[PDB]
Amino acid sequence: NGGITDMLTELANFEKNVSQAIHKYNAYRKAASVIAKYPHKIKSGAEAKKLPGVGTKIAEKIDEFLATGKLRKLEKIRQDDTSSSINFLTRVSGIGPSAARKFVDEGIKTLEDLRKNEDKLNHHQRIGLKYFGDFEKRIPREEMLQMQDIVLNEVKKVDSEYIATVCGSFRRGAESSGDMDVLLTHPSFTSESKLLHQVVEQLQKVHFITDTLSKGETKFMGVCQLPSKEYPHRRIDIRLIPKDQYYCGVLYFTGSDIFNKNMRAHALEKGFTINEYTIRPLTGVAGEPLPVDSEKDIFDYIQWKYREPKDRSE
DNA sequence: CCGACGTCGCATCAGC
DNA sequence: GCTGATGCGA
DNA sequence: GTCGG
Ligand SMILES: Nc1nc2c(ncn2[C@H]2C[C@H](O)[C@@H](COP(=O)(O)NP(=O)(O)OP(=O)(O)O)O2)c(=O)[nH]1
Ligand SMILES: [Mg+2]
Ligand code: NA
Ligand code: NA
Ligand code: NA
Repeated sequence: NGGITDMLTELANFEKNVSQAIHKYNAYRKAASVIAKYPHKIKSGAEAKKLPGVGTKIAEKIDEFLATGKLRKLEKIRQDDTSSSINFLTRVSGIGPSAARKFVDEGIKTLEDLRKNEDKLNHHQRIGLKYFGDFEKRIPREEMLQMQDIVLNEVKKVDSEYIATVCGSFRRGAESSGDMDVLLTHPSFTSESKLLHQVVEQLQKVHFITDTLSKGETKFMGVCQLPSKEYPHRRIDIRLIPKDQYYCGVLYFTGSDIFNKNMRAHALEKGFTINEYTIRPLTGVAGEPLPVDSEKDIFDYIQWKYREPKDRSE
């Protein structure tokens, strides 16, 4: 069904990027995902329509695609200069639907036009521009291992009591990642209580961290690069998490996004709620955080077969 | 018919 | 100067 | 755009 899901993803992008209709963006994604998992070749819109997330308007477009191998709206929007320029610019990290509109309105449409107009870009955007190609390359696990080796080593160096845990697709054992996600704790930061700055500073000292998109007391977002053809520049996030909310942190930032969604809806059916900090019991009556001393406890609570990070794709 | 559609930390903007 | 709203990327 | 109160 690849043709149909490429069509739907491309509509979703225009809804988000150009139309600024986030809810139609999500509805097309929701339908692209349920169509992706469906083990038959779709022969009719009405057959699609059986699936949850596929309604009458997507059914119509499936039929037009089946009968013609395209949609008239999509062909038109691609041949539209304004729209397709707005869509493209949002590929720069730090340029969203709003900024891209503003650039395009004032004649700024390509990376070329962005490279000529630095004065009109915020700091995040300049970094996104500067690393445009690099931020779209993937990261083989062998480099993620090398990035990790470095991260754990410098972290332990600053203070032996830190615990650093690489999460995201890495922890799930993916053969390649889009980026590095790192979680951080320390005995002297819990909910009852420079810890991130010091780590970031050390990783800048040894030339691992090359730029900074944003930085606060608990969330850093930035760029790194392995030491030396020189490696691509890579996205890295580091979050400082309360030691006593550690396991909820690791679950959430281990993901995937789609597994967390799943686990959060199941947590509804069994009368609990889960964010990155806590699991709390719910008549909608979300009370106090529960004790947690393993990822498993969180599965124990909502009665779910514990799952290996390995198996948290869906 | 019409409201819901996750939540979060940080940077930047609007407005007093 | 400050607070609160919004943009952005998860 | 899809769903469901
Ligand atoms: N609430 C929320 N959480 C998210 C979202 N996206 C991701 N997460 C959570 C779930 C993720 O597990 C975690 C890391 O975010 P990523 O680095 O963008 N995704 P990953 O590491 O899994 O894949 P790769 O890096 O290979 O692209 O953050 C989101 O949109 N919303
Ligand atoms: Mg990641
Ligand atoms: Na349906
Ligand atoms: Na962007
Ligand atoms: Na990430």
